[PDB]
Amino acid sequence: LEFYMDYE
Amino acid sequence: EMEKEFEQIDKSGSWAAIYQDIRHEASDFPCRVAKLPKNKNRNRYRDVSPFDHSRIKLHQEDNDYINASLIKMEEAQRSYILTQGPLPNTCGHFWEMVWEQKSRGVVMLNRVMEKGSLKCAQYWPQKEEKEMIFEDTNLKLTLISEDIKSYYTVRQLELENLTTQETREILHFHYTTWPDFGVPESPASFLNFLFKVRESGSLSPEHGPVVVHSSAGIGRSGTFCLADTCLLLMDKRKDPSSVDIKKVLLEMRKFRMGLIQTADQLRFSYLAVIEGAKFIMGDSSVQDQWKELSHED
Ligand SMILES: [Mg+2]
Repeated sequence: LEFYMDYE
Repeated sequence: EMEKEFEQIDKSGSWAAIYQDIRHEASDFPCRVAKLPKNKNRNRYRDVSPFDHSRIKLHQEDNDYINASLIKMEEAQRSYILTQGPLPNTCGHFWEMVWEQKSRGVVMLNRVMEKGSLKCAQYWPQKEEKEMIFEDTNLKLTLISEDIKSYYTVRQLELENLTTQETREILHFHYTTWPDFGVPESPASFLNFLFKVRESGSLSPEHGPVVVHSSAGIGRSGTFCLADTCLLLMDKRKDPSSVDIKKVLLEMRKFRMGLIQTADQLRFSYLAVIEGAKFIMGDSSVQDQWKELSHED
């Protein structure tokens, strides 16, 4: 799945 | 006054807090159509979807879905369509939208390849002699000319509806030096670019809404639109200092999620509007200054 935002 | 608000925020080190407050206050609307399993291959990112109420519908019975939103600014009397960078399989849909919505200009704020990763398909021709045909939507696209400057490029494209044989000139304004999740090199370079788009007539109410995109169509895209709408309001209102950029951004976010992706992009938006206001408030000499300061090739 591709995500634009940062979740790290 | 925006200069006073800017300093108040900057001096207290409150950019992250102000930005997070806007995120918290932002609208939450359903994106049911974007999430339908059949639309999976039409979305570049799982975390960036258009709200159902403001999504742009393609004029086809097959599947009218495209990850694009109509940002309708009532008081400013300007509308924008913000969309993701087209995917290899949605390039035909993208141009179908441009045609159906009667757009005159397309504003691209990202690069096809960023940080060694693909962020947008090559949806327009790179060479005059190699035109593109989008079979699914029956559209032909030809590069007519391009003017390459140091940090942006303007292209003239001819879009033809192969069904009706009619053609239209589309202006492509490509900002080539704006990093993802980053900011323009300076308010000057950004404004020089924005006013070029304005002077082209592409944002005129006589045309359909300009199509603005980045990779996701929310970060750099939101920055561009926020600055433009704020300047529109400052030129329209009796008291330009009554324009609250935070409220304008929240209004825009009623139409598409996540506009403006970082605190620094928000900070930059303030700087861009403050600087651009110098032109709106008379003193049109600043326009030539941004031109010179941009060092556009
Ligand atoms: Mg449904």
